[PDB]
Amino acid sequence: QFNPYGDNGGTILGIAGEDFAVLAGDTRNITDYSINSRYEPKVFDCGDNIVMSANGFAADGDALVKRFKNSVKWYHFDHNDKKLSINSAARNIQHLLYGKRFFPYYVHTIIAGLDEDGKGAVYSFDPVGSYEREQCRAGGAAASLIMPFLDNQVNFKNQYEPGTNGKVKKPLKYLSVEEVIKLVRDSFTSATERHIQVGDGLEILIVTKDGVRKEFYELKRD
Amino acid sequence: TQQPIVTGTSVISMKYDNGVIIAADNLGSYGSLLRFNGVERLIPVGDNTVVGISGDISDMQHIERLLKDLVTENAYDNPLADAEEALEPSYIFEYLATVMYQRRSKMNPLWNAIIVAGVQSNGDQFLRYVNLLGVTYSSPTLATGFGAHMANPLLRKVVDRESDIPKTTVQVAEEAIVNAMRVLYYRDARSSRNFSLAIIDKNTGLTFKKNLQVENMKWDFAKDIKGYGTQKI
Amino acid sequence: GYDRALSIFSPDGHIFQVEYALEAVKRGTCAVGVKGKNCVVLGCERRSTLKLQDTRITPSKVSKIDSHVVLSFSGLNADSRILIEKARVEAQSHRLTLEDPVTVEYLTRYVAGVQQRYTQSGGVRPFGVSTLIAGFDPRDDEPKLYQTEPSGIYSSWSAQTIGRNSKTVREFLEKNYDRKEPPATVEECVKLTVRSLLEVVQTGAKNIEITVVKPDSDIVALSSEEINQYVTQIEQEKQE
Amino acid sequence: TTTLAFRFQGGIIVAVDSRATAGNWVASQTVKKVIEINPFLLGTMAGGAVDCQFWETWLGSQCRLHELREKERISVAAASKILSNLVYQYKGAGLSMGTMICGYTRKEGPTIYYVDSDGTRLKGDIFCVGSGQTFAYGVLDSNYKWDLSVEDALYLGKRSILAAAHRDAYSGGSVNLYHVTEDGWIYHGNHDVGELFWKVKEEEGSFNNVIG
Amino acid sequence: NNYDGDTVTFSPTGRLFQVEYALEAIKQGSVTVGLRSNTHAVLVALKRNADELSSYQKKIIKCDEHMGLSLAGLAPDARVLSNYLRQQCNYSSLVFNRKLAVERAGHLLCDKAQKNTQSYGGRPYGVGLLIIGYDKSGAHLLEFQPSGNVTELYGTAIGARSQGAKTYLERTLDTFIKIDGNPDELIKAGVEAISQSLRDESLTVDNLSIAIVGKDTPFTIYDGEAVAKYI
Amino acid sequence: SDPSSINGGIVVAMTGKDCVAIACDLRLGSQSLGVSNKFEKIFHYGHVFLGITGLATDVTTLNEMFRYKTNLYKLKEERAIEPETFTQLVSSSLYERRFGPYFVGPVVAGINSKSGKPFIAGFDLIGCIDEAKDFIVSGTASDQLFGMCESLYEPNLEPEDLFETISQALLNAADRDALSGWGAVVYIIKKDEVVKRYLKMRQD
Amino acid sequence: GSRRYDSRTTIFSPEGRLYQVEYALESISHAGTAIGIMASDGIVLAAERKVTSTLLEQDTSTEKLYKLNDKIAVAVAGLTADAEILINTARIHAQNYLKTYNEDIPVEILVRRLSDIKQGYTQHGGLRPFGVSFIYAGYDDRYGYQLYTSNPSGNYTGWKAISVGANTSAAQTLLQMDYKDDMKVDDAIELALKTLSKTTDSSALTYDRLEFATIRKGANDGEVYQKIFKPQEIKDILVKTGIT
Amino acid sequence: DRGVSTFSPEGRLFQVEYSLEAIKLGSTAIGIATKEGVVLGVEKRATSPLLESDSIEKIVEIDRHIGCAMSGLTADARSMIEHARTAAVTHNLYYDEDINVESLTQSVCDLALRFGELMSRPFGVALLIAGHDADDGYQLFHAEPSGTFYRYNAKAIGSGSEGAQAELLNEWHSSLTLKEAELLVLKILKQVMEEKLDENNAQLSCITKQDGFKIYDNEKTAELIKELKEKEAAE
Amino acid sequence: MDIILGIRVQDSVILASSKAVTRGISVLKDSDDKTRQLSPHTLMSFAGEAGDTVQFAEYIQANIQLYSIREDYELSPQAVSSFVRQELAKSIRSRRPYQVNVLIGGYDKKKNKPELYQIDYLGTKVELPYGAHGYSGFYTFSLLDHHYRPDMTTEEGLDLLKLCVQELEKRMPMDFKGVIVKIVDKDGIRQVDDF
Ligand SMILES: [Mg+2]
Ligand SMILES: [Mg+2]
Repeated sequence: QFNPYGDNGGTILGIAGEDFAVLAGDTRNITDYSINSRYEPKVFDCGDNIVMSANGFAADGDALVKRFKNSVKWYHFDHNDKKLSINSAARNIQHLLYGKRFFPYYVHTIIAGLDEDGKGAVYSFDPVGSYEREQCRAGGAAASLIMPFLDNQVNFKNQYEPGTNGKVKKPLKYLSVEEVIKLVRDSFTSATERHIQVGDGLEILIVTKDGVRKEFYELKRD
Repeated sequence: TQQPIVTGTSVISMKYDNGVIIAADNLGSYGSLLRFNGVERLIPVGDNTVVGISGDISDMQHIERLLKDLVTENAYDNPLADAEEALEPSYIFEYLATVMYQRRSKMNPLWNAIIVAGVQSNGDQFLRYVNLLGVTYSSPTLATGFGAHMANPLLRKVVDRESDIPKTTVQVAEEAIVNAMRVLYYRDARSSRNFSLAIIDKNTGLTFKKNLQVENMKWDFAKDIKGYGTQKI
Repeated sequence: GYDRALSIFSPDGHIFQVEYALEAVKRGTCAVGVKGKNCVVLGCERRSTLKLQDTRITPSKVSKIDSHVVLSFSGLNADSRILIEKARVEAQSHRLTLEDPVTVEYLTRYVAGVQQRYTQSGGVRPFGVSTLIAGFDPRDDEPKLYQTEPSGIYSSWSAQTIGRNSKTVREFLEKNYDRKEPPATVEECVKLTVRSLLEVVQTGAKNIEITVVKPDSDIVALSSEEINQYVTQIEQEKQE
Repeated sequence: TTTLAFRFQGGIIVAVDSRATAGNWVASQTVKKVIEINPFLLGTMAGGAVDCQFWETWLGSQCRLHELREKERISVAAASKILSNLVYQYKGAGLSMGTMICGYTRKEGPTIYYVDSDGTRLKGDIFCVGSGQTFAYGVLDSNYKWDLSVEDALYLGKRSILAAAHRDAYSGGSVNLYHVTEDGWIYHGNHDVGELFWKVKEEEGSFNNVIG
Repeated sequence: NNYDGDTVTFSPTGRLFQVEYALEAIKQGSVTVGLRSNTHAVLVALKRNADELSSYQKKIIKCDEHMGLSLAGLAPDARVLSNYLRQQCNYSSLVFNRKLAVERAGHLLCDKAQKNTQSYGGRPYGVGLLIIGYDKSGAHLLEFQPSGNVTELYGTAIGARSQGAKTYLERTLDTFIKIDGNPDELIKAGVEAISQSLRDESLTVDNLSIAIVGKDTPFTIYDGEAVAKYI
Repeated sequence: SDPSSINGGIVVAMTGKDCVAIACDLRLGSQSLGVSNKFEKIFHYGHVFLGITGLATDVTTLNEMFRYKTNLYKLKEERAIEPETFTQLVSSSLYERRFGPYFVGPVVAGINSKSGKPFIAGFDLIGCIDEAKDFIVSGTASDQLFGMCESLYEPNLEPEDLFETISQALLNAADRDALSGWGAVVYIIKKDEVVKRYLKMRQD
Repeated sequence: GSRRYDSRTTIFSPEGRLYQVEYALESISHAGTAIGIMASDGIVLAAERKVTSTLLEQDTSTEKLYKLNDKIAVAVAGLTADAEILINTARIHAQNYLKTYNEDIPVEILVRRLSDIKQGYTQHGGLRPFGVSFIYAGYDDRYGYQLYTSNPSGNYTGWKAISVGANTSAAQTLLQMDYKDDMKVDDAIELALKTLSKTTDSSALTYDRLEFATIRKGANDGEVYQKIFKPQEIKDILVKTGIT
Repeated sequence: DRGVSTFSPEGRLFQVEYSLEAIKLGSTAIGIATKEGVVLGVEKRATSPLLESDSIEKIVEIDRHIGCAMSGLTADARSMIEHARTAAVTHNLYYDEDINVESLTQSVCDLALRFGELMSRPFGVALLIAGHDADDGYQLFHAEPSGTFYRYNAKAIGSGSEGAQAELLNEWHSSLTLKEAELLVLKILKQVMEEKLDENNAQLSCITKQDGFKIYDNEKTAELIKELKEKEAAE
Repeated sequence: MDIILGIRVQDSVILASSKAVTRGISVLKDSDDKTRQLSPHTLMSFAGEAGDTVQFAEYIQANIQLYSIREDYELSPQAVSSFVRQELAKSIRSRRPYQVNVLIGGYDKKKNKPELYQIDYLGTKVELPYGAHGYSGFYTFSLLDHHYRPDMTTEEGLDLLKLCVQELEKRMPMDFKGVIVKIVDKDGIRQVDDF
């Protein structure tokens, strides 16, 4: 019997800062126990200061990103070159996904950028279109390895202030872009050590008011 | 939904400093029966692109006709059909990739794995993969089926990353491809000794080599091997 | 299918097929609607050119759309049945989906919409019918009276008439109907409705039909003798 | 998931948990299981997350078109029936939905409709839906009265979600509270279950089995 | 006369009057100029207002990053044809990862307009279009007529009083074709060309509309104070 | 599960000298549960009689369908339909639902009004005509009826003798079937008189 | 294109009349006269065949009176072929109703259905209307005996006595003169034949130029019988009433 | 006869030009755009005193931020309004935002030329579409049955349009307040109306960023009419 | 849903229907009325698959109400039951059949007789003196067979109905939360509010 779905592995991570946002993803692409490519870009600049990644089955991932980029283009044509706000993009992506409710895009989609007040924004989608704004979200193969670490190191969960002994929580102080990138790199380094589908390279797209910037880092190739 | 009937095995390929090389054997298997021994699975499109196809042969012949039709259609009302508006590898691939994904989405796939190898107008090497699921990816070395498991490891020792491409000559690249084809003949039960090889170079153009054979094979050591454990005679 | 554009604009900006549909209404028997303080009355003319008629089974001029709304008309009789049927279906469809019966305004808006649709659809002619739609909204005691016409425009009326010699009875109603104090009772409202028809009808025998609609789905059609008593009382006061 | 909604003297209380799981894996602790259909209508999310999200924001669009055409607030009966009739068309296709459509109008008063992906549409006074529904029902049934104050009613809904959050493995994270009045719903905050549990344990004297 | 009741009827001299009447709608439309060099292609359009309270009708439409047109005649028909171009440009990019050739864009517009001239019930398009673009064979300028005739040109003009601008471009041919790597000077030549079609009225800040596409220049439209530089 | 044996019941038809007989039980059930003891399975359109066994909703539907069709037949033809013609109509009507059939076992019985010839016919659920001289059986006790009819039947029986034969064939067959019984009806049909008799039988 | 040849059958005149309906009514006025008379104990249908021949096979012929079901019959005036199209549709509607509700279709519901079909051809489709006028004679347990008429406009009305076809003005006056409410079938039979005898364009009214029918409760006990008269039976009733 | 989509020798569509004549026969509708809001006003024109004038609905809400006034064959506007409302709501569903006034107007105007031998004829009604969005602020559009729409600072349509437009030509300036615009619509309506202007035979409305689209009460409009009379008598 | 009973006595039809609505593990409601008034003298109770039951019942209601307005006349119970049967018979060969069983209790004003019709989801119609759907008949029919008389009063019918419900409450594993009882007679439809 023909199976229209496949698993291309990969792991992605979106983090929303105070006045910035990052969307990171490894560059390894796989089937079963084989490596297809050590560098196959997974996170994309979709224009209007929005970055996107659709992780899971790469064919559906590419199809969705392609259709969303197309939706940005037609939004400009139809509405006098108006900028597509991150919240509007998120709702649009829901309808793209739900359009195939009964034959879904087998991907876990994350977009990142800035909201209309200039604050950092990340949106997270399931395969069939349920979405939600979030501060922190890992997706893909090593998501279960990364999220608990982020709960602890970004949101300071289970961390209390010394001396008080469980009475006063550690305060939720804002992280800089340099601080976030450290946590992203350590998340992927750890994921690379303990997950076979994660490795080769890490590509991070950083979104600010100035635009979209890229950073690349090597990962272990075993 | 179907099942593949007459099938072609590995297609292997790699980038080198001035272009790309692609190769595939001339066998059309019918299950375990090695039915057809004169099947060309590398199909050139113009003088800048070679499409290598594995999997179902009837679907390959269909794809072969689509590409032939694509060249005809591109020439219509096109004074620059043999110049600025000629078919690029990237155009040919994107077309196939669209078709493959559409067909899988209708639950009626072209049961193939395809590698489009070529050189673009600006001299850039093009090498990208697409299969029955519409999955696509690019890499300095690409291979389908058994080639993925046995050829890629060998070809990756020559070009392990992007920076190794300018350091790799056409002689070294062709040598690695030819050695990989020998290894596949040793170890793939659905392979043949006869194969075709194509080189697309930005300077010397498309060189298509037919009727190549696997040679310099090691078998002499087989005489010393006796029994399956304890047997001496 | 037959796709011919029958309803089209003329150089002077008129749609003659819609205007000729109004001429069919002008030919139709007179219909009148008068709303009191706690009721609405629908009066209708029956031309006495047709005797030997069976009044039991002959289609009545006033039709119930639901238990709380009624529809009368002037113009082509066959055309009116199509609007009445559609209205009755929509009334039940509204109850089924909204779990509440239609408002008189809603039902009017639907019928008027159907009429409008037939003025710019291919292969169809407009309805040769104007309607008077009357009743009471669910759980409401305010009387409602609306009018529609072939073009598809509709509006609310304190009192209104349509059909042949409707100019005359509208003249009567415009001087006899006071907005500050409408017919306070059922008697006063019916009397004014009969009086208005007597300006045009000829004989007050079987030529006048009266239907009284009251709040909470209380609809009743007056008989010949009941109407004849109004006809008698009106002319006896007139002899002075 | 644990979602509840109940009618009372002061209108409707809606209370939900915040947890979303994929198998044993806790995907999110910050999920919004109350859909704000419009300023007057609320819906709860259970079963399929997207099915509830998508079709209840769609419902908000249909309600908006209704009041534009009819120049009048849509009834809770009419709003709920638009949704139930829609999902009934899809019956068999595999929609997953268990929701309470909640509202407060002049003609109806405070009204709750349980709507279902099997096409079920039930008017009622108390509803509880989700994997932790049985735990919430226990606290509700034993403490519910029509003459509850808005303050006590809000607490009862909060406490009932906490009961489920504690026992049901697939419920937790935080509690979202809403109070629906005739003039519209009023949000009553996000309450972390971790902090709420210890607070309630101490102040109420409940959960003696648990060591704190 | 007797042969102008519909588009399906040839006259005794072999003419299609409905097409000719559609051509007449272009002549009533406001003037727009098109011209190009080897590096850039420029559209200049005189926008028309209803009165002093009204806005000035937009004349230029973007079809892709490398292509767009200016209109003269029935604006809704331009919207239909420009939408069709947008889709064809977009089909080429999505399916073939290929930017649509300007010449091929003209062939598609010709064929779409043709079907409206040979079938009963329909009508010809009542608009003329000037398509500019920069593709793999450099800069291009096309003139579309709703008869179906599409023509590749160095420069042209369509609309009311367009003959004055067309004669100017015919004289200036050897000068403006050589304006390579200088967008401002090419626009100047276009603004000077369209000025030959003006009577009574002159080029104001909300009157003028300019668009440009080139080697390292995406199709961009200039309106308002952005064209004050060229007045 | 099996649609032809959910409701249960039987029909039998026999030919005699210048007469035909058709009979049926009165049971309608939901498998083990007895629901009705008045569910008659024999109908008539003019002088043509039709028995129908099987799924009860289809029995009802087909009766309504053949009433519909024989009524239009009569209006157009200006005469009542004959048994031979009606048999072909039943066959045509069943076969048009070849790949979504009515789960029934129809039995036609009657005397041709012009020739005076006794006629019976049976069908499977899909339309195949069984035109037997002697007898036709149908229903959940068809095996039992075949056994009874084969031994009890002899040709050229007089109307009042045929009544005894068909009655005893039905009764004893139904008493060996769980899903048949709960009363019985027998029609004795002659060229211009028809007698209908309800039989007394065990009610278990 | 095709527009050139379109007669536009579904348009209003400046006066607000439907051209084709009016012209179809003109066609019907040249058709053989059909009369229906309703009595307390039954209905009579009488109708004149148009200028017949001696070689016409009368006993197997039917151009005027048709059976819709066991309770309802119609008299036709106009194009016979058009009438048969509508008659077959009506027969089907009656059977559809009987299948659905397991009760015989009420007379008015059948009449409204056929009249709505006629109406449709005047408002949409661009086809010519049916050049037919019906007199419906029928019985149901709600209203009892009923007479209706419908015409190409799709308008229908109820009657105690009515004529369609030729000389309706003369016929309707004669019926209005001699009809009474307490009248019986045997009296109505006589009135119908007397009316046709005076309004006919033929020199004399004979059995071979007539079709005749009665719907009576004169059926054994509470039920209704339709009687389409045979040529010999029409000849007998003509002698009985004293016309021949 | 002749095609519905036929061109005249001058290059105009007969049916579109004829529908414009029907609009000239329609009751007057006036729109004035300011930086504090856009005002929409209409002549009701009841055909008889027994017609309840408040049932005349020639000013209509499309969304909270977009209003609409009509003139001509007003029955034809109902499907245009329905489409506009659907378009506005649908865009909000797809994009979680308000829709631009121009984009809404463009969506309505796409229906206009969908006629032939689709609907059988063009619409016999013109629309003044007024609204506000964040990108282009307060806007007023004139949507015709030709499919063309112009943006206006002020615009009058209907029977008294050319007389009213000439008056709007002189009176409008870029610094008009909302109150000044309200009186100006009332002034020009009173000028071109056959019957004497009052709160029952004329209607006002406006769209502001804060409060959105609002149809004015007859009591509110009556005060503005009284304020108008006094200020005209003031000189 | 679960239990629906019907009994035709001398001058009326009595329908009893359970109040419970269970959705899986919980009883969501204990006051559900599983019936719809089709016309002033015709009542229909129903039980079957969730959603389908109410959707079907309301669809029938709307159609009968439409007929009542069009003709200004109430259809006989027999006519209504035949219409309902046809809809279910149509439904069983559809893409997705209505999984609904019904009892139609009506008073024929023409014949002055009460009438009870039992119709299952296949379109299997039977006229009965007393009837049920599902497992309800298994517990109650032996009692009804014993005690039933065609000349029973309404009060006697209610007593026999109580005995049936008591037997159900004793031997059925499921808690159906009692029954709502309604009476259909010459005066119309009314609910017995204490049972
Ligand atoms: Mg690894
Ligand atoms: Mg037994």
